[PDB]
Amino acid sequence: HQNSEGRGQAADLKSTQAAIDQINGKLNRLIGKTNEKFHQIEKEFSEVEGRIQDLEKYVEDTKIDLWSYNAELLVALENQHTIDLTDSEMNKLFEKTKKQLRENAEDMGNGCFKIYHKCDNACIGSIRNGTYDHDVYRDEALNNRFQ
Amino acid sequence: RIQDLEKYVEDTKIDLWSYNAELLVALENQHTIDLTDSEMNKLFEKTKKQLRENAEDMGNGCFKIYHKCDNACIGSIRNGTYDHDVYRDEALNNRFQ
Amino acid sequence: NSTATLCLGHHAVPNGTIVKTITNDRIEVTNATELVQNSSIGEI
Amino acid sequence: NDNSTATLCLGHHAVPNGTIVKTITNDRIEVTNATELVQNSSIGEI
Ligand SMILES: *[C@@H]1O[C@H](CO)[C@@H](O[C@@H]2O[C@H](CO)[C@@H](O[C@@H]3O[C@H](CO)[C@@H](O)[C@H](O)[C@@H]3O)[C@H](O)[C@H]2NC(C)=O)[C@H](O)[C@H]1NC(C)=O
Ligand SMILES: *[C@@H]1O[C@H](CO)[C@@H](O[C@@H]2O[C@H](CO)[C@@H](O[C@@H]3O[C@H](CO)[C@@H](O)[C@H](O)[C@@H]3O)[C@H](O)[C@H]2NC(C)=O)[C@H](O)[C@H]1NC(C)=O
Ligand SMILES: *[C@@H]1O[C@H](CO)[C@@H](O[C@@H]2O[C@H](CO)[C@@H](O)[C@H](O)[C@H]2NC(C)=O)[C@H](O)[C@H]1NC(C)=O
Ligand SMILES: *[C@@H]1O[C@H](CO)[C@@H](O)[C@H](O)[C@H]1NC(C)=O
Repeated sequence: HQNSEGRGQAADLKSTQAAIDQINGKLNRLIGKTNEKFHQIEKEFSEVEGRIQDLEKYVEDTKIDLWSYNAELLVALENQHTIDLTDSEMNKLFEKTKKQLRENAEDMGNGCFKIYHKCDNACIGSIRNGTYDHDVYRDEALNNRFQ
Repeated sequence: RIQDLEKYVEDTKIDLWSYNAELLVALENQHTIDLTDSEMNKLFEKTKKQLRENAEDMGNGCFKIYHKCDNACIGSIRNGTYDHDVYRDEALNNRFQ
Repeated sequence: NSTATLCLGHHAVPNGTIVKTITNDRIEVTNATELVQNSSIGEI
Repeated sequence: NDNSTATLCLGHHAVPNGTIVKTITNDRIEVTNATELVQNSSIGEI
């Protein structure tokens, strides 16, 4: 923010934590998923056996392909969701702020609000902490809006 | 040898189907959740764009209609026939003072 | 100078059911159906 | 800024040297940080 009292910036733990909470946890679906597999068929061969070896190769091969595709699709999906998740959590933060300001400001379009009254660092905290009552500054702000 | 392979087949099949199953449920659920929320989040927009400038978003998912609204206008919004222009002068004067 | 408030909302139920999605493993929904046949009849 | 106004911006995190990942839309997109899901290497002993 930039008001008459000067400049400054501070984080919002409430929404940021909601982003980490969904990532750390989406990992827990993927990190420890490993499942045991004991004594499968031999995927490697020394001599040439013909029909049986052709099948034993065709099995372990076609298994690998399907899992590789399944893997690629899973990453590309969890990525597209991870990108969309993070964007939404801040895009929510913008709306949560806008609904708080009521008529006392305007969307500049640069991802910033132009608050149309004298705001100290005190009122900035009431926005951040979430206690901003628009009704007091409403009369004060509306006159600045129209000129 | 044969029994080892015949087992390795039907097993590897089951694993691949189960992953496909788990992934399918978790996707159609996450899509179902987003769907139901969006369909209602749309109705709010349908109402706000219908009310024009005769109200304000209170933030709690309710509109504060800044004019006298009888049971007629409530049904007119219910219908989709709410004309903003009639109440505008009445409401617009109340918002700004 | 009389006002009126119009609010919007959605369905809700007391005892729901939990399902698993991409974001979270536990989430309560209104209504859900089972996709796995875990039992059978005793005869063919 | 005029002492009768006030300017409030909100934003998100960023980092200098990030990493490229693949999604559905695009093959290249830079994210803040990421981990590799494929164990490409191993130890020399059993
Ligand atoms: C919102 O939509 C509803 C649904 O159509 C409208 O209700 C309808 O209102 C009309 C006019 O009042 C009703 O017709 C009238 O019936 C009375 C019966 O006493 C009759 O005396 C009149 O000559 C006329 O025929 C109509 O019955 C009623 N809907 C139904 C299903 O019966 C309502 O008018 C709409 N909102 C507004 C603000 O108009
Ligand atoms: C909650 O979700 C379940 C699952 O979708 C709903 O159960 C389904 O309900 C419908 C209608 O109540 C059932 O259709 C009926 O099927 C019977 C026999 O199959 C048939 O005789 C009827 O004429 C009608 O077609 C459906 O079978 C049933 N189950 C499934 C798996 O779809 C339930 O209705 C939902 N509850 C609410 C309140 O939405
Ligand atoms: C990217 O950031 C994450 C944190 O969200 C890192 O995850 C680390 O490793 C495990 C989780 O898998 C935990 O010890 C912590 O959550 C993280 N620790 C630290 C020190 O970051 C992940 O390692 C990071 N990736 C890179 C390449 O730095
Ligand atoms: C908490 O909110 C109060 C107003 O209710 C504010 O004065 C205070 O600065 C806030 N504290 C923070 C943001 O740490």
